[PDB]
Amino acid sequence: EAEERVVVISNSSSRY
Amino acid sequence: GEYIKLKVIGQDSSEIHFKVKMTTHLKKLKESYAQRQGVPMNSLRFLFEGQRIADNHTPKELGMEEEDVIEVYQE
Repeated sequence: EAEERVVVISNSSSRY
Repeated sequence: GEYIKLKVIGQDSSEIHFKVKMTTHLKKLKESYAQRQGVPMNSLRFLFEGQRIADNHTPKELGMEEEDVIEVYQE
């Protein structure tokens, strides 16, 4: 029995 | 707005649910699903009511609502 799976789908600091 | 929760049904009847906003591009869902299945995204086709879901389709464009189903098949 699989458990429920819910996935949520939600630059000057750069140095390279 | 609010997230709606979509159920993605695999060929083996497994389910992964995804929360997306009405303006989210569904490529993001497809990529996450393929990642979790351990297969290339381009090996799968995702259907809503039998119609192909494009990378840039949104739930709003497709008329999707809470608890709608997406089916995944091999490409």
